[PDB]
Order: sequence, then structure tokens, then C-alpha cells
Amino acid sequence: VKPNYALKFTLAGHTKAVSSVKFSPNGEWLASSSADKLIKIWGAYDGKFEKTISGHKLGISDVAWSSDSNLLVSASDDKTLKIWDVSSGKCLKTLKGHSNYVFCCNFNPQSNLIVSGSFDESVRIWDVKTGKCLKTLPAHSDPVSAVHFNRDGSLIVSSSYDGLCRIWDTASGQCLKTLIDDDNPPVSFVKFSPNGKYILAATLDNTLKLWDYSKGKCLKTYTGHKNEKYCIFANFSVTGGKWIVSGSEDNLVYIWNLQTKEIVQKLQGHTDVVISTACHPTENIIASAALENDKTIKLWKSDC
Amino acid sequence: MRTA
Repeated sequence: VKPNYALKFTLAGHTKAVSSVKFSPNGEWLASSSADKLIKIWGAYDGKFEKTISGHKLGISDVAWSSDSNLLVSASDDKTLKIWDVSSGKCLKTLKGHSNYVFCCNFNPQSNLIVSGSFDESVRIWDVKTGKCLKTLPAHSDPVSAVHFNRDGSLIVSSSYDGLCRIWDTASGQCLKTLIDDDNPPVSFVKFSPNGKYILAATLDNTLKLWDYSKGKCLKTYTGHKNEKYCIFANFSVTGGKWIVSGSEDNLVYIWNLQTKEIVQKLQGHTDVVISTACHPTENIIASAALENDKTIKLWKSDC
Repeated sequence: MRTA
């Protein structure tokens, strides 16, 4: 069994490299962030451009949706995060306290909290309603490349160039687990599986690994793509077949069988590093986005 | 920037 993702739309409008794309939880929208200091909102099913959201003083590396699809949070090199009302495009809050670029962000499922990771090597937990910093975790000794909540929001996973993956108790901020692996290659991305039992971690040696973090065992490895220099997003695709989806520095989208680890599809068409991919919450739809030579977002559709 |  293999998927047959085919290109349906190419979305243009960012004036610099795209950094991150994310589908809204209700499936209606795709949000994109860019080095051009902008967030853009597109219709998830027809690719129609909906609006531009601005206000950051420097580029944006990541963006994330609240559970009710009404809010966005963005992480910027201007050292702040911003919470945005999607319908009005207004900046509801500016979250200050990081001392270097903010690289990654995520709402918890409740969406009363935001987690952020920064080049200042820290992980911060913020109150959505007030915008105050609730906790600062000295999470790492190198820039933090990814942060993600589990499906109940009780845990946070973070990754860093220091080579570590760390699991944190959200309520207390205490580190529950540290994953070390061999010769400590930089960890460029990490996220929980939808069931919350496994973590997918990308390392800058052209490798993805699926880990059981409680036991500390790597259960799967996925290779064949190129990832040595960029923090590329990866995903579990669960709407049809159970795939692993990632971008690559060879300008392709890679799709593996989660269980067998075999490459089941390579999506051709981007003209620069595919820095970001995202999987639609209900349909077999992939969004991909690429760097300076390309600056576009592509939407792809599969029968399984 | 992630883009760099």
C-alpha cells in the first residue's frame, strides 16, 4: 500500500523564504510564516489567499494554532512571540522575555498555555490570557529547535543542537526524561505522536528516529532524505495510511511507511529546500513550503 | 531565522 499525493495548488505571495506552515485544527485554514516578517492565511482546500497578518519587526520561524482555530502564535527573531486574533488580524499580546531569537512555539491542547523555544537555550511557558511568562526552563546548552505538547498537555518535549531530547512535566517544569544517542548529533526537530506514546526526532545527519522515551529505545529509523543544515519539520500522517512525512534539502518531500521504514513517495516540484511540511487533520492533504529560491507553498492530495 |  502506497499513497499517491499529487500537486493541486501552488501558493505564492511571500517575498522571502517560507519558514513554517500549519493547518488549523478545524481543517479550514493553512497558516504560513516567513522570513518576510509576515503570516499569511490561505484556504486549506482551494488554496485561496485569505489575508496577511503583520507586526513583527523581524522574520518569523514558526507559527501555531489554538485548539479552537481562533488564535495564532508566532515566534520571531525580534525576540518576542505574538498572539494574534485570526479573524481580525490584530495582535492580542506580545510575549517578551527571551533574550535571543524565538525559534519554535506551540499551544497546549487546552490552549491556555504556550510553549516556546529559543536560541537563548531556554524553554518558556506562557499564559495565553495574560501574556505573562509562567516558567523559564534552563532546558538546553544550545539553541532549542523544537517544542511540542503531548495530547493532554501534561508533557512538553524539546530538542536542541546540544544533541538532547528532553521530556518535561508541564505543571512543575521538572525534567522527566533525557534522551542521549551515541555521538550526540544536533537534534533539529521533535514532536509527540498523536497517541502521545512515541516521539519523532530529526537529527542533522540525514536521519529521523521514532523513540519510546519512557524506555529510552529507538524503535524506527527513516533515511534517504537530506537533512544536515536546516531545522525541517516532520509529521505523522494518520488520516489514511500511517506515514512519516518530512521535507528535505534536496527540494523533495519524503513519505515513509511508519512500520516498515521504506520510502513510499517522493514529491517533486519545489525549487529550494523544503523547510516545512504539515498534514491535514482529516483529509489526506499535505502542505509543503520552501526557502529563498522558491518562496512558495504547495498543497498535495492523496487517495490514501 | 530558520530559513538560514
